[PDB]
Amino acid sequence: SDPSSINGGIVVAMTGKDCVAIACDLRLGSQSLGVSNKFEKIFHYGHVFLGITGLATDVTTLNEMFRYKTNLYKLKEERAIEPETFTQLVSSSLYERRFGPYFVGPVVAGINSKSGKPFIAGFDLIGCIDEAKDFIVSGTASDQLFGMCESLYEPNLEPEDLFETISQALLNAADRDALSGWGAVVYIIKKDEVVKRYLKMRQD
Amino acid sequence: TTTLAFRFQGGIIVAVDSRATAGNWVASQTVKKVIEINPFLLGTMAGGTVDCQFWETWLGSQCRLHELREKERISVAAASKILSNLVYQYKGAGLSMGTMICGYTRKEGPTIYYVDSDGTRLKGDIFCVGSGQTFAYGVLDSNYKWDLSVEDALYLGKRSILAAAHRDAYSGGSVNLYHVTEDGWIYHGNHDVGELFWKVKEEEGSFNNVIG
Amino acid sequence: DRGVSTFSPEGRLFQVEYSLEAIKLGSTAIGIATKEGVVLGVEKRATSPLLESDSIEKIVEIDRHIGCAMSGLTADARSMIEHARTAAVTHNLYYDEDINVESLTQSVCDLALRFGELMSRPFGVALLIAGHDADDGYQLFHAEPSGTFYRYNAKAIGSGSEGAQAELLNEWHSSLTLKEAELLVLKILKQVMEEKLDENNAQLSCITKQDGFKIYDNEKTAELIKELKEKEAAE
Amino acid sequence: GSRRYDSRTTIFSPEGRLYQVEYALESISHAGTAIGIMASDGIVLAAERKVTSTLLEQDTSTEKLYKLNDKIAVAVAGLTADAEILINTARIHAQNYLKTYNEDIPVEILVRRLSDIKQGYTQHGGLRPFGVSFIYAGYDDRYGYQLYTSNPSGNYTGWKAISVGANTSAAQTLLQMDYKDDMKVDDAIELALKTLSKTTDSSALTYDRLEFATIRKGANDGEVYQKIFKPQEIKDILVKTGIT
Amino acid sequence: QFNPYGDNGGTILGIAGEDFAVLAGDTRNITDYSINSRYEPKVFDCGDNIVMSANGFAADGDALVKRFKNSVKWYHFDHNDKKLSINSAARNIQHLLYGKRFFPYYVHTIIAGLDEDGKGAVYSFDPVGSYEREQCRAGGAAASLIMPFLDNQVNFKNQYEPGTNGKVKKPLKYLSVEEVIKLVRDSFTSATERHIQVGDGLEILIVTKDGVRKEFYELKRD
Amino acid sequence: MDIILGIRVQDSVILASSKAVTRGISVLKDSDDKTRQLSPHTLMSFAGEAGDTVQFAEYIQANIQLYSIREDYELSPQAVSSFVRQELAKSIRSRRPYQVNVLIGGYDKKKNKPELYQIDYLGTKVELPYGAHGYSGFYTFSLLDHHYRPDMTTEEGLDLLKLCVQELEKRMPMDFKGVIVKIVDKDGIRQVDDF
Amino acid sequence: GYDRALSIFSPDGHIFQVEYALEAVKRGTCAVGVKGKNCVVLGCERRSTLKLQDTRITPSKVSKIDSHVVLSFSGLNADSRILIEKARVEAQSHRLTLEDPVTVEYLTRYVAGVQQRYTQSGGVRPFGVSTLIAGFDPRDDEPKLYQTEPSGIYSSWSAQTIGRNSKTVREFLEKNYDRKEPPATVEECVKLTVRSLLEVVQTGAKNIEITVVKPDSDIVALSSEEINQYVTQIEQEKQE
Amino acid sequence: TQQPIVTGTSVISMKYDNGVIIAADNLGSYGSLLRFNGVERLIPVGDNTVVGISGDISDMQHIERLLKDLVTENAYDNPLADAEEALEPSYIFEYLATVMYQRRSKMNPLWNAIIVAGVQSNGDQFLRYVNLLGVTYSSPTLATGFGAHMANPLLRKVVDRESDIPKTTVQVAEEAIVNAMRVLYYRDARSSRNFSLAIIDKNTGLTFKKNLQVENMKWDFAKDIKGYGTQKI
Amino acid sequence: NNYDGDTVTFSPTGRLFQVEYALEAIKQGSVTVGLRSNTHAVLVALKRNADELSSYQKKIIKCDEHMGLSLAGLAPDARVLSNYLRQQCNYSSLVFNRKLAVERAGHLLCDKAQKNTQSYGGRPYGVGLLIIGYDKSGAHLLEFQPSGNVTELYGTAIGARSQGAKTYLERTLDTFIKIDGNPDELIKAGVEAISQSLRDESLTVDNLSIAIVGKDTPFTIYDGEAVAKYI
Ligand SMILES: *[B]([O])([O])[C]([C][C]([C])[C])[N]C(=O)[C]([C]C1=[C][C]=[C][C]=[C]1)[N]C(=O)C1=[C]N=[C][C]=N1
Ligand SMILES: [Mg+2]
Repeated sequence: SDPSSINGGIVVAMTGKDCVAIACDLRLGSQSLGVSNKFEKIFHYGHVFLGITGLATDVTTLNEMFRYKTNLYKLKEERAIEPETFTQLVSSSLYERRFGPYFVGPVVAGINSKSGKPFIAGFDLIGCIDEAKDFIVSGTASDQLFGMCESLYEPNLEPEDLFETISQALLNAADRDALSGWGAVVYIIKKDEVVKRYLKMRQD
Repeated sequence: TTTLAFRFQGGIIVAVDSRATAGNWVASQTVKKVIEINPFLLGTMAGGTVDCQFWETWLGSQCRLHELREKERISVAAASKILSNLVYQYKGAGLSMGTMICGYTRKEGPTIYYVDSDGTRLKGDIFCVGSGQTFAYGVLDSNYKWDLSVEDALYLGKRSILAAAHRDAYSGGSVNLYHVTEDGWIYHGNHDVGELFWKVKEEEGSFNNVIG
Repeated sequence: DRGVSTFSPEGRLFQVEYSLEAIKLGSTAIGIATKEGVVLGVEKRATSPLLESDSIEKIVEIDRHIGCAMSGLTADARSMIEHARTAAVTHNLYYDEDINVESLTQSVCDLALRFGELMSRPFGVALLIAGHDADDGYQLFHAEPSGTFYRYNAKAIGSGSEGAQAELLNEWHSSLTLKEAELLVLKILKQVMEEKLDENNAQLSCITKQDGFKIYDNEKTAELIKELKEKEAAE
Repeated sequence: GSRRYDSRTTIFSPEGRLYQVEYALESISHAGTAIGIMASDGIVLAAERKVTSTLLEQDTSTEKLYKLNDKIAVAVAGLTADAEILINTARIHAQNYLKTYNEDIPVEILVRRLSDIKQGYTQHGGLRPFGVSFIYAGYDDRYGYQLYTSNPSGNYTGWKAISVGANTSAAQTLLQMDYKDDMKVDDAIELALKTLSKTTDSSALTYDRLEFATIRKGANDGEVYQKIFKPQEIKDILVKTGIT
Repeated sequence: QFNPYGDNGGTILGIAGEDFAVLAGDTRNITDYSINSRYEPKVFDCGDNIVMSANGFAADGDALVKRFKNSVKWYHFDHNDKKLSINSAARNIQHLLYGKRFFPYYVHTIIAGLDEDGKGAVYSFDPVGSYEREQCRAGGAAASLIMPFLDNQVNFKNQYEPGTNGKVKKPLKYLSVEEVIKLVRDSFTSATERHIQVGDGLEILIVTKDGVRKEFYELKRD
Repeated sequence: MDIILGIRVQDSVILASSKAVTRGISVLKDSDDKTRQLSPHTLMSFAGEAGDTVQFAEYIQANIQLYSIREDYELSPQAVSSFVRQELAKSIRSRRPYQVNVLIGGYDKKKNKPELYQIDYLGTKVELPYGAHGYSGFYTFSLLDHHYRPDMTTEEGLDLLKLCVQELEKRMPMDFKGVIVKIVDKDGIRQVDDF
Repeated sequence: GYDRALSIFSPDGHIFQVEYALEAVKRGTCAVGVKGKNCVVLGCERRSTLKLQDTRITPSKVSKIDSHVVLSFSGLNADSRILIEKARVEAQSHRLTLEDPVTVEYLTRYVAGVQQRYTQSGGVRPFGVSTLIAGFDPRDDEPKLYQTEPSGIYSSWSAQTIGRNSKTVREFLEKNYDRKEPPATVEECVKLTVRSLLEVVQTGAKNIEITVVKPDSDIVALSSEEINQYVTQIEQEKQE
Repeated sequence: TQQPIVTGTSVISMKYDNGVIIAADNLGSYGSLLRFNGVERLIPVGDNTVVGISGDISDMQHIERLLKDLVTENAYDNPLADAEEALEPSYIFEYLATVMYQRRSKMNPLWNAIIVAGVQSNGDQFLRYVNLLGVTYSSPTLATGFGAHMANPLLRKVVDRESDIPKTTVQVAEEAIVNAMRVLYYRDARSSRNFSLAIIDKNTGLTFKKNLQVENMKWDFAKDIKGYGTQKI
Repeated sequence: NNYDGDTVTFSPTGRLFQVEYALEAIKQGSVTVGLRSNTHAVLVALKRNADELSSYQKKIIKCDEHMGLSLAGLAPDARVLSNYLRQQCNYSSLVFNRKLAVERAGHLLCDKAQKNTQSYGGRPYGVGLLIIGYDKSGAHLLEFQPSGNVTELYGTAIGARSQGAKTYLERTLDTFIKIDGNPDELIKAGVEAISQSLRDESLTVDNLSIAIVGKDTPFTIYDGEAVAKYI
């Protein structure tokens, strides 16, 4: 009945020293029934990464919508959109559906190509921007993720250390949520290289 | 209501009852539940009264316009789909319909389409629709064959409505029979259930449970 | 330039008067009304011998009790026929009866003056509407793009109209049979047509109370042409 | 009333020609020449900027060559402002197709859509047509490398090599002479520049008076790269081919 | 919350004879347990030898009769003063009712007259436009009290011929206008006794080839 | 309607769909084909609310057939599935949404690969080796999880499908009157007339 | 909106905009239609003023409206696309509602109705296009060939031509086509169609397109070499 | 759909030999609060019609403005506005009845019950009722709200049927109306002592009486009533 | 000349030529006469045929039980205007239970025709109308011109040769106004009036059209053998 917890799923993002990390589970369900273990929730438009939790049809629809908009942006501007600018575009796009909203929990992550500054941001289903220095959480196990991140996190972690922290935050949060799990992916993002790692986790 | 229609060697048999009810009150025992769309096409009536009358008469206007425009008899498939597409537009609004569109053309042969106010459109050989449909199905399924004579097929339809008229409280009054061939339908009379029951009981040896 | 709905100094609508000129260029159509039925006949006028003449449809059914023949820009007639058929069927739906021939004609004529700056111009086609009803019996109407309609005992429209009308003036009487009317249409069509009249370049039709509106077969018309030739040679 | 002042842009002449379309084509014939040449391993787009100035900022300037998506580009001949209206429509159409089918729009489908828009302005609405002719250079996995053109009438046709704008008659003759089917991109680059160099109304062909672009499978492995040439890169290819 | 419907009570009765037709109705109008009027005409002459009554919610009843009367007027204008036949009037009324299928005229409509062969005709409608020609029909409040009596005394249902014991039915002999009026009066007298919304007065409209005649009779006023 | 299954093997896609149509109390038909051919190498099965199912399926069919004629080209299964998803994703926020779930089985002639797409009435699309809608997956997925291997033959796929149908016929309360099975491969679409 | 009446009558009873649309058809490349006993052939002229053309991708002159009906045209190319699109949409709409593909006569009647509508609608000009529509009705083996024109009139033809120099090829067809015995085979029908175009075309190289339509959705376009063999055989018989 | 806020109670009326009488109290109630004590609920239209209104007062004031506008409109391009082509009671009623039914059909009713009393051109008495549902009826006596339950029984004893109308004088009719108003004051908890009365006669025209009061009331017997049963003191 | 292209254009002398050209269409139409007494009002109309095979075009139209008109000019424009009157008469009856006054019916026709003379795109009506009726102020006769001008009269005539009938009525004014309670004599006077406009042709059984409305007489049209009595 509650649109935001029909399909299930989670996303988490973190900042480190000259790097950012964004991670998600791979589950798609119909309430109790597990349907797919390959439903990735992180997308990227140029160097800007976007994770989206919530109702799966809207996750897909919004990805297609932002691909659409960032492609037109690039043709007109003659440059790739930056994380700060994209964050504003997500907020604008969600709020235009104020009274008929997409049931989603987006998360932006990336490094500004000019300043080199790491950036993350979160949103509610209707556009409000949460721009945290440390971390952002989203999805059906957001409470769990808040608890993990708040204890595990420390500032200025090196890329390979940050990987371990965000991975352990996701995995242990997902294992305390019935509608999350069935696999996981972690993106480590530096100024001009991005590594993608699939994690081994329990499949129940 | 009990309405049926079935395909066989000799074409299509259509048989309906005559009763209309408002709650437990019997409003009418003389209802024409078969609509003569044209000399070749019949429609049955079940559910709410007006809806099936109004829109199947309307269907006859659309069929007449088709054959005026196309200089050719409308197919049963096309005629049934005009009605189903129309009611699908009204889906949710509260129409109440269960009908069989029956006809016989060169390209199709004898054809029956079950059309429904939820939008359902099904082609088939045997259909029973209404509050007494289950009673009529019993008699049909056990006695139906393809190689039935027009005489025997007519009786089976008459007998199946009687079965439902007896048991179903919201079915009864009288039975209207129709036989559909390629050259058109043929009316086979109004049969009062009050007289038909005692006649069938005596001649057939059935309804031994009832005293007469 | 000038308005489409403009009046001339004589008190006529320019566009309506010009559409009447287009009708004069059209192929001939004739109608004769009797107490036994109304007959409708047309000149097909194929532009080339390779054109399959049976595809030329200048006589058209509106309902079982009403038929129609056309002359002029025949493409313009399609929407008029569609409206006529719809009006006939719609009335039957609302009133469970056949529609009066006059009432049908009036409905068609209401379209005529719906043009301005609605459609951009008047119709460039005239219609002969023939039918039967219980109140006024066998009838023949002439529907113009002006919105006016006259009832006729007999009428000819198209390029050979004034010559044919003068012939209909002498030949028509109130005791004509259906057979006599059929031959009379054939006779007058043959008189005004450029090419020689046969079953392939001319078409007959009628409307009777019993059988309704019927377009004649080429075989049936061919016999009536042969019957005509013999009776003219008889004196 | 208002009828008095109406030019009636969408009417036939007694000869069966569309006045405004014909006059729009006359306008385009004075625009800078644009050339497209299709090869087996890519496509070339070359175009001449119209009588420029030394004070024009060339490196940030764009009047001829425009990007529709990653696979398709266009060369413009006519009113630049009119072309940008259509270009933005085409960019949107490509994105609509991508959103719907999750596949890049085939080149012809995009061309047909733009050409149909142009057609509409010649049949209804009473507005003037777009004074623009396009050369479409694009790639898809069905037909591979493709060249098309469209004009204000809304009619479009496919080409191996084609020119639009000024001196097309002279240009088309030179292309018809030296073009061969087994030609390569590097050869096509040379042909395009040589053709412009002979048809140009200017005294000499220089880097500051040109816009240049290539669509190559010369991208690392099975994929396509668009290259809009920079001023310095046009200067280098002019020296390489031996024009300056 | 606002309720757009109400119930004005009343009862109507149509009977078709061999060469005549009657449409009767009580003259009482009510809401709840109060009398609004002891004489409020309910059956109307609509022209073209057609009589009509729309029983139930009086506001919808008046609106419908008004619109049908209007339809008769425009039928004359549009079709050269042609007489609107009873079967055509019936079909027209179906479309008036179905036009408001999803916000219905809360009435039970009955019309009466002569068919095109001169025989008596009665048509009956439900609120949403379903209709059917009938020999006999009561409508409204006391319809359930009257119809069974008419099945027995007009169509001779469950009646057989003495001596045969159920074998031979009572033959369906035709009823005169005097005989029908007797059955109408007894139907309303009986309905008045057992139904609180029936009483005050009875107004009958009789239709023949000669035209439309009226008769009025007193009913109990309690 | 009720049960619709799909499985993708080495060189084909197999769709199985029940034959029963029930209007409340009675089973009106026991031979109903809950599928439409969208293109020569693309088949769509469907299940949902009465009327809406066929109306939607035929509407999609008409649109794909229109595309085929216009371009003289068959769309890829991936492209067709995306078109269908968008129509349902549009539908879910309409005045009256299409209450229809679909499986799209197609053979991509360009990549020479079979492809199975599962889409629900919300517009939720997933590519799968095997899929189902409604309660069908609750019974069958445990068997498919055990037995499916991605290099199966079409004959092995049909046997695994029989095992699924047998479990459904044992543990489901409703009598769905068997299934119509159809195979989609490089040669097109064909029906298995004995199952 | 723009409502100006562009198509109007003149004092002599002519609608000049419709007549000037026919002049645009006269300018268009020649198109020809011939129906045999069990087939219909559509021939089309390609003007050789345009070389360096890419024939793979260039819009072909014959268009499929459905799997069983084709449409060729003479006149404005851009205008023809609008009629073809509407016709294709209507063909699918007919299948959807009537559950049967369009007859050739019905499809023709629709296209002709569109053309007519543009002759008495405000703010629009007529289509500068005449069409030849050919094919076979569903489950029918009788060949069909119809013609339409800007005014909106349509009719059936045993054989017909439209476009530039259509007066000449119609002259050829009127003496060479026998109704009592039409081209019995595909070969005979194609041969007669190529012959008729050779009266007007110039070179028999890439200037002639041929499309053969047979019953039961059997439509195929002949290649250059296949047509070139007809061109060769015709002239070798002519040298006598 | 709304709820009535400020409301007016019963309107009562009857026919007599030469015309009609109508009456209504001057109170505007706000629930149980007797808020406004000077509200005129009889509204004359010309010299031949009086419209009596009960129910929602804001809707009454709207109807009052519609009638005022109706008189203005009838006078436009009408030389016989004060003679043959003056507004009749039957015209005024039919207009209101049309509006009431239209408004209920849009689910936004004028929350009122209305009685139009008057005399026609030919001298005939006119008296007809209409309410928020568009329901209409006529009778020798008519009354709204509580008047329907209490006034009608008293007024029907004077004029029980049509044949009793010529036998009823204006003195007898007014007496009955005034008595009914007293009874309503005894028994209606949303009524007031002050009321207005209007007579429309075919001979003497329109007589409009304001600031009438209920008089000759019986209350003295109250002094003897003690407790609710057993109490003696 | 330069100022007759459309209805939105005054001439230098302040004339509206399109309106005047519409007025010309009436003069080409067949003659029709109107006259009244204090009890009745009569319309007499000469119908026109196309030829001997054709019917005679109807000239009189009923608007209500108490009102109707006769036409001269474009017949379709009379159908549009008579349809409008039918609706207005009907709106008055349904809403106000009131028969529409003849004077007010003229005011409505005037205002409808006026809008067509001041706006671009449209055209004036090409027909003249003679409205008769009986309302609460007795019998009435109106004359409508498509310029918008409506006039109440005792008697009048419009169409071709209408001046002859108009002069006769101007002489007979004192006589026919007094014909009260005698319908046949009032019609006789109307038939004698329209006869002053005839040339070559005379009044035959299918040529003549008469209508009457009065105190206890609904608007009724007489054609065919019903008018042989008055020939
Ligand atoms: B039949 O019983 O379905 C019958 C068919 C109808 C066309 C005459 N329906 C009714 O009699 C219905 C009641 C009903 C009974 C059982 C199933 C469904 C419906 N009658 C009405 O809807 C009705 C409504 N108003 C007045 C009288 N009857
Ligand atoms: Mg009682």
